[PDB]
Amino acid sequence: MNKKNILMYGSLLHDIGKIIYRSGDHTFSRGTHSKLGHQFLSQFSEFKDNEVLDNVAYHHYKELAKANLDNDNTAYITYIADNIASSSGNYTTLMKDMSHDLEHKLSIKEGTFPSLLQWTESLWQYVPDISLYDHSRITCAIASCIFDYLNENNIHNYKDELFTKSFYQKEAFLLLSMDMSGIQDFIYNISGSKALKSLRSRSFYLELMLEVIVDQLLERLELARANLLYTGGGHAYLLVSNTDKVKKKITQFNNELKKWFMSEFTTDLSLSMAFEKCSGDDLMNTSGNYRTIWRNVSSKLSDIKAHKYSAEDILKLNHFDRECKECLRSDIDINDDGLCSICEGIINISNDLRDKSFFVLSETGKLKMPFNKFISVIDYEEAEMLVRIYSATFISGIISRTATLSRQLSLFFK
Amino acid sequence: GLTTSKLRNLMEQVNRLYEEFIDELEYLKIKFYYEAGREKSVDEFLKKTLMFPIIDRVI
Amino acid sequence: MTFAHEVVKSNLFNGLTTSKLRNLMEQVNRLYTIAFNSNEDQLNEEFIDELEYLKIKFYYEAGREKSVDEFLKKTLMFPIIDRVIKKESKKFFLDYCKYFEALVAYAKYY
Amino acid sequence: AHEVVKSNVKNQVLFNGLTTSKLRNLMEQVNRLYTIFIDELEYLKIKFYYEAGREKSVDEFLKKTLMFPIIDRVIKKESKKFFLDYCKYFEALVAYAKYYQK
Amino acid sequence: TKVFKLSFKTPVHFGKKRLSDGEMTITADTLFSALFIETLQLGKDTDWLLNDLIISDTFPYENELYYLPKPLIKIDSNHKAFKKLKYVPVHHYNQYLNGELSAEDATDLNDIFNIGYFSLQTKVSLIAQETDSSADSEPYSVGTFTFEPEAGLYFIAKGSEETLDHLNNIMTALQYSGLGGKRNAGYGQFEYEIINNQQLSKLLNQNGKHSILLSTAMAKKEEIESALKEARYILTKRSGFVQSTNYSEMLVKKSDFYSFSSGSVFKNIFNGDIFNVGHNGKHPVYRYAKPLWLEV
Amino acid sequence: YSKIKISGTIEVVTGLHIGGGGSPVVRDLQTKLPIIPGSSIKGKMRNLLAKHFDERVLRLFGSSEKGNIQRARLQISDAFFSEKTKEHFAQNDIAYTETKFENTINRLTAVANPRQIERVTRGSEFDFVFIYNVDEESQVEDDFENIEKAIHLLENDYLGGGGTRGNGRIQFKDTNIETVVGEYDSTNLKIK
Amino acid sequence: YSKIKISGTIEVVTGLHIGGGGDSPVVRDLQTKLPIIPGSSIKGKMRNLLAKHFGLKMKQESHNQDDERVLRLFGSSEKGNIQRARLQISDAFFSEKTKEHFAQNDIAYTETKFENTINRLTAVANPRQIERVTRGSEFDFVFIYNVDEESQVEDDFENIEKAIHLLENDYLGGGGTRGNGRIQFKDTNIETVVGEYDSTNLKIK
Amino acid sequence: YSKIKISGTIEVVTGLHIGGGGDSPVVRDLQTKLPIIPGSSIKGKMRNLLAKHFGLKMKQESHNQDDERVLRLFGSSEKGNIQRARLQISDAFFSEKTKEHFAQNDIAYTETKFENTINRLTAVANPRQIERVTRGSEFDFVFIYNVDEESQVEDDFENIEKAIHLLENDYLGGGGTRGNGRIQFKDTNIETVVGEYDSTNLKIK
Amino acid sequence: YSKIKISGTIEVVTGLHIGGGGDSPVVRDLQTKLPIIPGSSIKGKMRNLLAKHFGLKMKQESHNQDDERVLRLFGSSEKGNIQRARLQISDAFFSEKTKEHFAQNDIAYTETKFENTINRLTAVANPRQIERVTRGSEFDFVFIYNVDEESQVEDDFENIEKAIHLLENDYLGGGGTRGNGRIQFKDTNIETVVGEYD
RNA sequence: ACGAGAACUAGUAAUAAUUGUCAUUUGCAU
RNA sequence: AUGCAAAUGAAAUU
Repeated sequence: MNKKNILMYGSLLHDIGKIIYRSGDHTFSRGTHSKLGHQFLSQFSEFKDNEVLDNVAYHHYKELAKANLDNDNTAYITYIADNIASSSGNYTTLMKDMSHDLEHKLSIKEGTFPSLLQWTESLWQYVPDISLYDHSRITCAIASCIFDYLNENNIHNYKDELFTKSFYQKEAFLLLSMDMSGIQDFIYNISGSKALKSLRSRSFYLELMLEVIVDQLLERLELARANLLYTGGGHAYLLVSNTDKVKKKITQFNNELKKWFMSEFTTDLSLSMAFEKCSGDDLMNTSGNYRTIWRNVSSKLSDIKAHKYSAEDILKLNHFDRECKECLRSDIDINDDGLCSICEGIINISNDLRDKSFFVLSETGKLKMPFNKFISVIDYEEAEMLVRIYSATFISGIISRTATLSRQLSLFFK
Repeated sequence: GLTTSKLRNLMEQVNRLYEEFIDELEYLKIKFYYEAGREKSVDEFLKKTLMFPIIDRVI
Repeated sequence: MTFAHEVVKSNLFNGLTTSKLRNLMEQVNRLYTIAFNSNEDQLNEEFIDELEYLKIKFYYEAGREKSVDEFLKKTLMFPIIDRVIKKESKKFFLDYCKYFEALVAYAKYY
Repeated sequence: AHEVVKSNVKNQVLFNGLTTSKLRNLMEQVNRLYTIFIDELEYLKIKFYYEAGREKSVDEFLKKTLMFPIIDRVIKKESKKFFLDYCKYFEALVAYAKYYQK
Repeated sequence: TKVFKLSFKTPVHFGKKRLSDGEMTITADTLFSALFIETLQLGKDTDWLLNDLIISDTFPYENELYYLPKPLIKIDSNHKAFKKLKYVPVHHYNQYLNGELSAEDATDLNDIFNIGYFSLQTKVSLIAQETDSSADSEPYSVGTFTFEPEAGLYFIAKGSEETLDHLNNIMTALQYSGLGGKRNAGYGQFEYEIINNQQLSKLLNQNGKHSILLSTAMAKKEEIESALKEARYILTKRSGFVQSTNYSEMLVKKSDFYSFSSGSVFKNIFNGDIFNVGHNGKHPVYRYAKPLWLEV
Repeated sequence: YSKIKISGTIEVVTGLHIGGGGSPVVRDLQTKLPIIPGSSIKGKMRNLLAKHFDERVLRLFGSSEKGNIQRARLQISDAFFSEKTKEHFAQNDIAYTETKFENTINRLTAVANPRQIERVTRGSEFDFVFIYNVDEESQVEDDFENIEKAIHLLENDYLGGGGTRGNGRIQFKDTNIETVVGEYDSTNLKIK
Repeated sequence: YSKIKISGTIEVVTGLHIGGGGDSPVVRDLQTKLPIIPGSSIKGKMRNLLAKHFGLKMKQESHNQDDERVLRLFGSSEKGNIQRARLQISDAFFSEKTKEHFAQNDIAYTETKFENTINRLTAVANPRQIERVTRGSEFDFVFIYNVDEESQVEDDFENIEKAIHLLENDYLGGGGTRGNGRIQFKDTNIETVVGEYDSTNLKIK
Repeated sequence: YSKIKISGTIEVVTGLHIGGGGDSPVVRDLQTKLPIIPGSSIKGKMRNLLAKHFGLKMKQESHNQDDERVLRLFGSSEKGNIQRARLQISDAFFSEKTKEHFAQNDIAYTETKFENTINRLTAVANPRQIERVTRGSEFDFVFIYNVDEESQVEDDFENIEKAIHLLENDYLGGGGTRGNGRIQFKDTNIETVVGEYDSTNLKIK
Repeated sequence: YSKIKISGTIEVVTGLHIGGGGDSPVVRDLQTKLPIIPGSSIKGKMRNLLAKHFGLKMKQESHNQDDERVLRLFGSSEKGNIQRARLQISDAFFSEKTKEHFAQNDIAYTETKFENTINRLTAVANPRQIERVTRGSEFDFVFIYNVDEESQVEDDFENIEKAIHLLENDYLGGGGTRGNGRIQFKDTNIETVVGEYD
């Protein structure tokens, strides 16, 4: 297993033992939750990995004090990540349900960490103003950033490197944010007789464009869904590594995205991304500088949308049939019934919306996606046969707690 | 012991009317006095409700 | 206005009573509906003769009794009748009927 | 009608003291004929001559009224309506005569 | 350097993308093209008013207050009420430009921003087979604007005196044709008056380091690279058809054009140009990009 | 290239019902007073003149959707209440609009259903203005001949809805022809 | 394209109570305060009477679907086979000649018939006051005919003639079998106001 | 579809006094000021007469619910039934002949007849004055008949002559118990104004 | 339901003064200028005589409620109960033989009676006039009896016989106390016109 | 050389249907 | 010639 995947699988279950400790009927090690969780997780063939068990059992200062682990052992990172992140029978029922899902639904593979995240999210969403689910996700995201930063900076002796405040003070974290331009005019450019059908499909079309963009981005960076903090409308936020490689790759992906978007509409939708450094000390609400850095990245994003097109871009833009009845745009090339190819695909996806629930990203599909892909519609049996499946308060507030507030708002509105 | 039945002519005349108009109002007061003289209950109704002064006031 | 009230309330007329006008009232009332039946305002000569006989009866009744004589003299009935005959307009006759009726209703009130 | 009686008021005497009591028979005569014949009008004339012979004042009353030519013309007309008009005239004369008395 | 004041007294439709859309202020593309079409209708000589006239976009007015489009400047403080604000009155123009405008003052200014109302009028179309036989009617909706009795739009123009006198002649001729969307349908007639407001002229005659573009402009090929050194600008895709070029109106359409808006700020002035967006046409179709600057 | 301005006043013989609102009637949203929109004028005029027979319509009113482009040579705008009718009604205390209660009769059941419809009060005056932009010197007479018949036809027709059932008749008074831009004489054309 | 105008006057025989207002009043203008005869009432009374003239079946009764020819004169254009109207029935107004006549002779324009509505057993005799336009009043009316088909004019006129005739032996308004609202037609006039079609061979009794 | 007209003359045997307008007036028109007899009371009286001639129950008397054939003849259309009356009744107007006769013989059209009422155990009389039409007067009347069914005329017409008979030995108007309102019918005429039906064997006594 | 007519003649014996036109005239028909006797008079006299003939309580006099037999026979419908008169009384007119006999014999139809008055303690004679209807003349009348119950018909007819008797024994019109009003009945006729019931 | 351009808020249908100004009460005491 | 100048009730159902 790639040590990043070991980090992921350990951190996402780093503080699981609490659910056993408060269970009361499953309290094998009533001394500590760490040893108890280690013992419970030591029962399963799929999760029979040893380093994940070490991670889970070794997330606290006293526990790490005598474990005699190697200088390069992932659990220490989990330590800092945990530090960075900051009736009984029901719990027994949760133990039974989790054992069932672990024996029958969970399996260990390179791409199965999303499965662990999805099931844990299904299960712990209201298990404590902080749920355990948010805690595990944020711990995992922070560990991801930390591990990438230390491996990139040629640092391996983390036990001597960390096991502290100066590392807290190092700007090893990066805030990147994305912004979609033309929500309103692209969503409200309908004049045909299929107003409801077109409208409902265009809204989901834009939403899925955003989701596929974020998925492609996270995949390319080898990063996981834990590091995503909020997506919606057009605003979406990621916490990524503050490394030169990361910044370069961000640049390149941004360039390619802009090239495509110029290739598609040229005005109607455009994406702007902006990134700014921060240190781990700022995420702990040390001096409220967290709101400051957020407002700063907001200001940066607001002030990069001014100069959007360089000289050559516009120079081409000026030097190069009629308007679709349904889609108020002329540039796109119309066909039978005066309807364009993409908007006709919109009509098709609208017709397929009501009866089908799964959407599959593939090479041929029906609708055109950013990175030379397409989106089509399938059924759960068809999905299995194929086996990506898609099924002041912000600022001022009162990372984990604003993240969970955003998640609550999103879940309420969704 | 007043009855609306004893008011009929007066009501009728009102419905009829509802410088010659000044003479019509004078005839109204004439018939008003006549009705008050005919029946004592009508006399009390007209006198105590200030019918004559308001009739003069309108005229 | 109440010109009828002025004379009635002032005087009753040396013993005047309502039945002492019956035929006179009767005669007037007769002419009333007669005056109603005509269409044009111009008074026909037969109606003129009716007016004249009404004047004659007025004088005879005034001579018969002193109290009625005092009423008719004090209410100026004879000059009014003469002017009415002179003018020969129906509307003035209807107004005369209204005035005489006001006199009668008042005199019955007291 | 009124004119003859009011203008015959001489100094006061009316046709030298004419009184309605002396017209009684004449009054009665007209009254009967009012309810209702040429010979009847002739006898009315005869009674007019009779009552004018009874008193000189009555004879003057009938002469100053031009009664006799009026009655002759009534008889000549033979119209009952003119008879009724003459009845109205005689009634007016009697009334005004009553009015202008002692 | 005179300015013209326009009163409408009739509903007028401006249009952005569809007949149901309504706009209150139009850009110098529509106005200048109106000037061009009325000049051609007059049969005048066009060179004089083509490469010698300077025209700005149209801006709304009230009883006695005048308005300019917002400057896209970087103010360092809410970031919301300013966004909710679209126009700036002349009285506090420099106050905003020197930041002497407060949040409550902006709120008040937005409050006094009632300068007319928008409407959608429904209609039917019985030129269809309802003329012939059984066929349902084809309703549509149109957008119109109605101004309060003391409102309208005003221009700013500058140039030589002969050009300006010709401009006055063109303005008289145009006052009886239209200036909007569905003009021939009963929308968009107006009467003009020429007024010289001292304060507006004084604002026009300042001197500074920045520049505020009051028209629709687009730099030529060879200077833009020097024009865009430090800027804040907004693009607006200008598309649409043309009048009296080729056979089919549906077949004829101006090539898409991209241009700077009327709130942009620049360091290095550029003189613009009238750019042809014509192709497969019997005459060139000109789009206006020549800047009228406010230097403060 | 000159401009002819054609103005006048028009009377409401029988109640009128444009009523895009319905069943209410078209108005202005602040003055709360009726208008008669110029599109409706145009539609009725187009219908009548076309039913009269084409090239004269297309030139007069403009189509430019049939493979050729012609610009409309006539502009019609809205009309409004005159001051004269306004003061006349205000002094005499007459409301501007009438409300008629109607009924619909079912057969074989003979039950009655009510209706409630607004109409213009009869006799009112509207002031109107048309503009004719002369682009062709040797045709305007014929064009004005057409416009003559236009009002003449509309003279014996109705405006708005329910016209056959007995409302919408209008009248035209006080027509004058004036030139205000250009140097073309306007003293020989006539509109009734 | 010719339009034909018919002008004439309607004379009240006996009291008329159209009465769209509801003291059981009659419709009145707000400019002159005079009796009026609404066109929708005249048009629909003629329409119903001419429909019930010919065949009017129960299925025909159900949907207000009627004879093709009366449908031609009055227009239906409801479902499928559209037929746009052909007769615009204009109104009648209280004439000024009778206005002068009555003003001279001092006659009001409206009478108030006082009646009774007795029942059985209880026999509640409720007094009533119905307002009516006094007889002798005259109204002026105009009708408009569009010639959608030349050769069909005569029969069209023929048909409306029958309508005139039938209405002359019938009533308008309410309380019809109780006596109210009999009318007569007088002093007709037919003229093709617009167009080139001669209207000499026409007559309307 | 046809309309059968019944024309004739009402001769008033003794006094007649409607007095809807009320010393105590009669109902009179305004254009000529001559007395008239409305259709309304005529209809109500004949209807109650023919109802009593046939069945009339207490539950029937409760809410004017009557026998079926009388309902067909006079129309109810209340109990969810389609029943429009087939009989239209006119008002009756003072005729030309009678007015001429009273002109050429100098007889007024109206008498004011005085009545007395004697209170019990008081022997004090209260006088009244009632305006009534002088005898010998005649009015004209016209009746209108609707043929809703071809097999339903004569029997209803039989009833109608029966109804007429019930009127001829009864009173139309007020106070008939005291001897006024006796009427008679003369000069009946039966014509079909509109249609293709025969009115030759049809008679009403 | 049925109708039975009653036809007959009333003969005047004394003076007859009805004077509805009231120096003191008699009612006259304007189509004939002859006096008549109102149906109201016959009905009112009859009703009074029969009410006196039956129970006449002081309270019933105050409330004008009539005896149930009289109330049914002539109708009251005044106490809130529906009560339609079963009997109809009309006016009455001169007979042809009456007029012929009077015209042939040169005998007038009205008699002028002077009424001389003597005042107590004063003896002042002021003559009065009154007109009377000539005795020996006969009038023809008509009553109508409508059948609503087939059994009580005989009771009503017997009560009508009592009516005729009492009216013959009393006075009709004015001047009753001083000797005007004595009339008699002759030639009573019963002949049903409508119905099968006789 | 103006998101332009052609575009009657139409067309069918009414206050309809049943209901009695009637029920009693003397032109008459002196 | 003399008393008499009125008396009492009463919108419905679609």
